[PDB]
Amino acid sequence: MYLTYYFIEITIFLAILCTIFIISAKNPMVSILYMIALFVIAAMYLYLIGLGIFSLLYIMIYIGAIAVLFLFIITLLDINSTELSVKSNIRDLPLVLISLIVLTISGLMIYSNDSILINKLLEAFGNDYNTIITQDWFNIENTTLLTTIGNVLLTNNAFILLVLAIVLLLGIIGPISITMKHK
Amino acid sequence: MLILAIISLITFVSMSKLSDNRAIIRLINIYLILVLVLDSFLYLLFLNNQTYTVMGELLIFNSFTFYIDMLIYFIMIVISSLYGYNLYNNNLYKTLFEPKKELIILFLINILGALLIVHSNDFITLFVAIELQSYSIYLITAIYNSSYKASKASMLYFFMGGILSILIAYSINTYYSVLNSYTLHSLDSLIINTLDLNLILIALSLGLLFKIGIAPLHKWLISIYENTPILITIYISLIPKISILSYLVLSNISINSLVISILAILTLLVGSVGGLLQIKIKRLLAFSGLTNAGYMMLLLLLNNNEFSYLYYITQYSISHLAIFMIIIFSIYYINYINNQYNPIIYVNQLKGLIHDNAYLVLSMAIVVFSFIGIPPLLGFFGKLNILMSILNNGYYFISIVLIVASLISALYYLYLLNVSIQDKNNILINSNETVSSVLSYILSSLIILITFGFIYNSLIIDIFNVYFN
Amino acid sequence: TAAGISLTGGRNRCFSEWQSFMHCTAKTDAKSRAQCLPNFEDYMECLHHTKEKARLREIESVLKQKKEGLEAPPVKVIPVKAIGLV
Amino acid sequence: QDPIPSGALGQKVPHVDESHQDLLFRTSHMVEDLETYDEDSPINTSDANT
Amino acid sequence: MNTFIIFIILIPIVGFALLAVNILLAVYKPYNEKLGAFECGLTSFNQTRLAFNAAFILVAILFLPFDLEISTLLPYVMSIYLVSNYGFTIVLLFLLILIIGFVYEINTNALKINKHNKPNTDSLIYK
Amino acid sequence: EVRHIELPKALYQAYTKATQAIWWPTYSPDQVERQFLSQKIDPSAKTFNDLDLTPMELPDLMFKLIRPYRVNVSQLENKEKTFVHIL
Amino acid sequence: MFIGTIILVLSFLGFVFNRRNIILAFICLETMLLGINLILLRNSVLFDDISGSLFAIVIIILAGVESAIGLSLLVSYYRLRGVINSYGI
Ligand SMILES: CCCCC/C=C/C/C=C/CCCCCCCC(=O)O[C@H](COC(=O)CCCCCCCCCCCCCCC)COP(=O)([O-])OCC[N+](C)(C)C
Repeated sequence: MYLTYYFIEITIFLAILCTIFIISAKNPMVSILYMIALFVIAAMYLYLIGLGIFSLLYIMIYIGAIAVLFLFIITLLDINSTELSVKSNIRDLPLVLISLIVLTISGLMIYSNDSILINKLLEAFGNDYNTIITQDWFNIENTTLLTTIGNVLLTNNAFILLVLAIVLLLGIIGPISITMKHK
Repeated sequence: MLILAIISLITFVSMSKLSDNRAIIRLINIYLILVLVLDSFLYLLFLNNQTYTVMGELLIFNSFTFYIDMLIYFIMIVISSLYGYNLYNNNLYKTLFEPKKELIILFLINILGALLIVHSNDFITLFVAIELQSYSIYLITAIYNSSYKASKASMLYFFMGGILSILIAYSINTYYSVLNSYTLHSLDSLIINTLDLNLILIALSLGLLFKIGIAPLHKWLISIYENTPILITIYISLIPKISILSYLVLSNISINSLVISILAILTLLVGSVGGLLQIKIKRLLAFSGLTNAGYMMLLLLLNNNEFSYLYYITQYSISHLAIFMIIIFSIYYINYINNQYNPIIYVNQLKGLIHDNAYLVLSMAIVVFSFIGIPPLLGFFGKLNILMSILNNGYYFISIVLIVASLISALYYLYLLNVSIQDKNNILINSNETVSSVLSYILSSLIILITFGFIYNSLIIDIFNVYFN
Repeated sequence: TAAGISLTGGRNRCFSEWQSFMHCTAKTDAKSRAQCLPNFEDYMECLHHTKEKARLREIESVLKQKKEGLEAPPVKVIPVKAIGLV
Repeated sequence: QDPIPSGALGQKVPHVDESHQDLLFRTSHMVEDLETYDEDSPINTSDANT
Repeated sequence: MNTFIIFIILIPIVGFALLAVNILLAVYKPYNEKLGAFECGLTSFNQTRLAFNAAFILVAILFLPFDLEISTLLPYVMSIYLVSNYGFTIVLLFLLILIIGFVYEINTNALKINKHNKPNTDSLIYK
Repeated sequence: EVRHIELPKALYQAYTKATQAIWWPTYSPDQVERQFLSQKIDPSAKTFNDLDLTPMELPDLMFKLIRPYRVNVSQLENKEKTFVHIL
Repeated sequence: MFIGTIILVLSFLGFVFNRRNIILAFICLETMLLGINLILLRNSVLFDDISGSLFAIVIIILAGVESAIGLSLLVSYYRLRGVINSYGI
């Protein structure tokens, strides 16, 4: 029963692991395949948190369009790459370690509002209390999450859908207009 | 009415030939003119600083933003006249200054993305409109693709705009993680006391500001401004500056900011002493943009800065636009044209300019003494009204560093004059073909605004007293 | 916008505390928002549960120090296939 | 045709002739300013996509 | 334990088992003339890089902005009853803004590859 | 870089003993004992020199037998700026 | 918030210290965007609203169009120079 407890933490570790194989892989398209694996780990986490809708939107849109675009580029184009030699990146290692420490801690800092800096960080780790889920019988219809997105994209934020249409238009016009060579 | 222009235009450009492209831009030029003339009267809505929120807590319309809107239309009428009109009727200038088919498409989509920031209340409206204008600057840079430098600059601008878009997005979602809210309208001056929103709002400001050219991260923008051709770069210099700055001046999230104050000091320093020993005119001319974007970052620290801002905006826009238009005209008089996209580069190429079209040097002088802040010209009241806001509000070390930065920045402004009023051995005696009447009238109009624009200072302030108070 | 719209389209978890704070700010001019502090404090701790976690670690630190531990009507945990067993 | 070109601090700056685009001038080491050898000039391109 | 996840665990073990029975049961026995790619019974030099047409790359670059619309029409189709008469017009306008960019694409003939097989248009003018 | 392990002999011997029970031909466990025994040549014998042959050396002929398992800057980029890549 | 922050920071440092090719820089940008998504989607679930899910479903599409635009920028960069450098642009 408690084998099903650490899943979220496992995915975190697994996601960490995947990024080290992205930035360090001899072949490029092997590392882009590791990125596809990282999208799959993300969709695992999104089902695992309770958002089963998004996981399939990630597998549809990111894996099935953006990664297919990337692999399709790497095939018929020329990209040189150098291996992860120790001699070229051992000079980077100290600024890597300093930036790991600072950017990690300072990303963990703004979730919290004590004026004292050390009290900001420890509130990042005090999560071990279990939220209580109560059944309320106030809702009468199966408004899923995608229904509510389609109500708020279409009434309250219809202009954002319409400016978004201008952006999708631009994403059509642009690549065309570069790669035409008209006449 | 930009929407109707884009929807009509790209259908119309799909059916026109290549040779029609020029004349298409002429049409759009006149179109935007009759959006200024026949639609200005909407300023009557904005009496006594009445503000509207349209599309449901989404776009905020005040008269500050109405003025920014009108300024962006005026400068586009200029830039569109630069593409749509011939300089001369030579076989030379047809292959040097020639618009692409889809150029005006990306222009109007860019102005759309730049207006949906200054008018913006929401953060996702902010994010979508920054993304729209960032794509448009990507594609306006890469549209002259048969150039090595422009393609390298478009790639550089892509990655450095991607980082500072994900920093803005991280700041928006960091703000959301502590407040279930999207507006800075929710802040309402009680919350800032009891909530540590310093690091959030400051990081949001920074991720918006590093796209301007603020000075720790200024080298990549000077490289893009030198690598792009001479017509693309008077647009991509001006538009993200006035759009992003008139966002951040409207919403006052960095007041008593120590980080914005450091970066303002550092900007005024390494902008004035950056562009001193430089020999390329777009370089020289792009560190003038770094210092004059430094004078804005001061006004972000301010409360109630809407006079100093707007006046120094239209100052910098007219002066900017005029000094780029002057070195378009000096191309006929140089003895050496390289690099078809960027025909004048080195600042010693305009050397004998007083002996050939001396009133181009009168024009050049009048605009460059206005960058320095000489009092009969319009640039001085801009620097003056910035100084009146800086000293009012306790920024005393900022003020003397402003002054030292203005004095250092006068050197490489006067280097343009030093080179221009010199002896040249071979002077022009007569020219067969002359310059476009409707296009040189624009430079004459842009000077007479700078020269004789201190006249209306009184009138403007009284008008400023009614519609913003 | 979607200020208080929940996942099912309803009102979110801290809507009532937020609408109470907006009642507080509606009837109140500036230089007198210092009375509007407890509604804001209630809203922020509805969001993040900071005072609640503080109180629970204050009582959990006492719970581990007792050798008796629990003398109360206890809480019994069940496996998921045994909701209504007995 | 000056004796010495000026550079806003009295420095000596190079006068840019057609003679600055050769093979030794190609891929030199320098900051992006004060540099000759543009990548786009009609003697450096020389049938660039033929 | 539903019967949904036995399946997603259970297809791979079948595939790993069929790959394993091939690796275990067939011989291996290779050499150099067996190795090497197939082109019609003739070896050749492969060129290091080859050129391509702009329409080949343009199909899949252009594919994604149409795909992102088709997944943007997916929130609407689930909420189509709630936004009666109003979200209808917004989705109309959204689709029309898309359709005019599409008619830009079809007017430019962006995905069409021309043929350089011209039948010698120019006639025979003599002397 | 071909792999190298060099684990002790008795564990290695027991591993070969384990792998003897499989149908395809595996490394022998008495081939472990021949890893110690080296080339002991009888001087009272006749070599290649008798029948008029000179044997070919291993380094001259390593390249031919190992050919299928073989895996595989600025002047190119100055020369590739004249070709056409997009048509 | 741990998984989104760790994906963002590790992807950011892998982007910064990229010297080996350019497609690693693109995919480090996309993994960053995934991390910002993860942080926001969790904040939506914990706060009981679609609001951050609204910003999420918009930034999905904007990440898509960013990929489409920028990879066409790369094809334009590659058109004049038949090889992409290892050290970078
Ligand atoms: C038949 C309509 C004709 C179309 C007019 C289109 C103009 C587009 C040009 C925009 C930039 C140019 C500067 C315009 C200044 C308007 C001042 C104003 O009044 O600004 C005020 C406050 O300004 C500011 O903060 C400071 C701006 C200071 C400008 C500094 C430049 C001074 C020199 C040029 C001005 C005098 C030239 C007159 C020549 C006879 C608020 O703006 P407002 O809401 O009252 O707009 C007025 C509606 N008006 C346009 C239809 C009348």
